[PDB]
Formats: sequence, C-alpha cells, structure tokens
Amino acid sequence: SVASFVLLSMVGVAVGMCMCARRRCITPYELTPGATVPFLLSLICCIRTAKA
Amino acid sequence: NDCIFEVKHEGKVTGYACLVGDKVMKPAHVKGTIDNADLAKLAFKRSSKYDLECAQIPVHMKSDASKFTHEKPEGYYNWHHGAVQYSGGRFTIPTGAGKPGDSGRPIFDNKGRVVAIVLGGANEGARTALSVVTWNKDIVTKITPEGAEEW
Amino acid sequence: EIEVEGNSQLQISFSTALASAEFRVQVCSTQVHCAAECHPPKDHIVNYPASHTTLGVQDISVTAMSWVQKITGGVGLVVAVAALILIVVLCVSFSRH
Ligand SMILES: CCCCCCCC/C=C/CCCCCCCC(=O)OC[C@H](COP(=O)(O)OCC[N+](C)(C)C)OC(=O)CCCCCCC/C=C/CCCCCCCC
Repeated sequence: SVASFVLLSMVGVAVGMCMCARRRCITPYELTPGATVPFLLSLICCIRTAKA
Repeated sequence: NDCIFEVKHEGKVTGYACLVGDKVMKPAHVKGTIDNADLAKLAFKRSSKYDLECAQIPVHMKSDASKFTHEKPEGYYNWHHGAVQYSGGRFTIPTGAGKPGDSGRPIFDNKGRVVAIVLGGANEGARTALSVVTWNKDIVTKITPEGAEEW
Repeated sequence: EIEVEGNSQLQISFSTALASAEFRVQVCSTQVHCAAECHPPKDHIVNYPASHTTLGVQDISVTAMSWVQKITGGVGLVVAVAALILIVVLCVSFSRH
C-alpha cells in the first residue's frame, strides 16, 4: 500500500511539474498581442488548441 | 476613450484595460471586473511575472482595436496625460502627470500605435520614470525602475 | 567442522527462511558464495522450533524483487526528466530581461 501510494504520488508530481513547465514557458508567447510561437516549440508543448 | 475600458472595484475606478490587437491587455495588480459585462465573462491567463492579464478579444464583435508595434526608437511618445520621452531606455514623465489610478493606460507613438502599457512610476527629481510592459517580437519584457510604486 | 583433503567435493546442510539463498560459507579462512532458489515446505506445522535464525527482515526479499528496482527506477527516471525540464524552463525564464 505504501509503495503504491508513493509511486502514484511521484508520477502525479512528475505530471504536475510537467504542467507547471507548460505554463511558465508558454505564457510569454500567449501574453504578447499578435504573437506566434515558433514551429519547434509548437511541437514540444502540447498546449496548442488555443492559437494565442 | 476610443478602445480602452475602465476597470473599477465597486464604484471606485482602479485601472483601464486596453484592446491591443487580439488581446485584452490588463494589469494584474489592479482589482476590478471591467465596466463592460461581456468582457468580464472572458477568462484571463494572468501571470504574476509580468503583472498582466490577457484574453482573446471577441473579434466577432470587437475586432476594432489599437494597432501595435515592437520597435521603440528614442524620442517622444504620447499618452492621455501629457507626452512622454524614451530616455534612451526609460519612459519618463513630469511628476504631476503620473498618479495612482492611471495603471493600465496605454501609450502611443507618433504614428498612433501602442508600444507599452503603464503600471507605476518612480521619480528622481522633476521627471518620473515609468514602469511599463513593453514587448519585442513575439515576447513581452516588463521594465521596472528602482523604487517604483504601483498605480 | 569437516575433513578435507584431495581434489574432490564435500556436502553440507543448512536451514534458511529466505526464498532466495544468498550467503557466504566461511570454510577454513577461505570464503565462498552460494546461491539458490529455496522453495516453500509442504507441511503446515511441526513439533520443533525453527532451526534457522528468525524471520527475514524487510531488507531481505527474494531475487526477482528486481521488479521493485525496475518500477522504482522507471518512476525515478520520469521524475528526473520532469525535474530537468522544469529547471531548464526556470533557468531560461530567469534569463528573460
Ligand atoms: C509489479 C509488482 C511486483 C513487486 C513485488 C512486490 C514485493 C512485495 C514485498 C515485499 C516483502 C515484504 C515482506 C517483509 C516482511 C518480513 C517480516 C519483517 O519485516 O519483520 C522483521 C522484524 C520482525 O517483526 P517485529 O514486530 O518483531 O519487529 C518490530 C518490533 N516492534 C514491534 C517492537 C517495533 O521486524 C523488524 O525488526 C523490522 C525493524 C525495522 C527495519 C527497518 C528497515 C530498514 C530500511 C529502512 C528504509 C531505508 C531504505 C534502505 C534502502 C537502501 C538501499 C541503498
């Protein structure tokens, strides 16, 4: 039980830290008016539904 | 007035949100719900690093917005209260022209396009340096002088 | 103690509570490594106390515990790549302005 709980918490933390990576690396392009991310970064980050 | 909307908390106006291009620019440190009810419905991807909240404008009804530009050759620029001078890297105003509540007002060039949006200021003598949110190509760069309060 | 001389082999008997045998036999100042897979007994209960020492402590599981190492290494690897990505993003964002 302890091993499963810790492993699930660790994978969840990995996902969350991945999520925090998207927010901090995509807001500078999202905040700029009339901006467009480069092609390479568009591939890497999964957040592409909103073309902001 | 044109394309800037006042933002108020209760009856007290705190700041103004500009419609630059395709974004509803607005500075984070102001508190308000915007005068327009429809704009309040939008979801803002706010960031504490740049003190900004922005969202996609409803281009279906508000496609009319201020033009923007990225280059800032040193010289003179105009906003609501007086005119401002790009002092080789700093936005400077006469001390009177700055006052809390002006946060969120844009600034234009000679050609009439926004180049920044003001947040606060600090004064060394008669002139007051400005804390603005300018932008280069596809990226914004917050600029802040020493000891600048938030308007 | 046993009697040894020549170029032959001997035989011993031991009692363990481990599922996988892993132990060193001190044979007249020269150690040796022995390893085998132990199997469960057939009789539920007996009339004498256990000859071996005690219950294996939680440290000593059975080989083919390598599953534990595999899964913990996978999770640690995922966490490591997540941390590296986060820290490189934090450094590049620190480089801004
Ligand atoms: C795909 C999935 C496949 C994966 C397979 C899943 C594997 C599942 C299984 C694992 C096996 C678990 C079963 C082990 C049970 C053995 C029994 C046991 O374990 O009991 C041993 C003794 C007897 O019990 P007692 O009540 O008489 O003792 C306590 C006395 N009382 C109560 C007064 C405190 O208890 C003790 O003495 C224990 C004393 C405390 C010992 C601390 C342990 C030391 C390590 C700590 C962590 C540090 C990390 C180390 C990593 C280093 C690597 C570099």
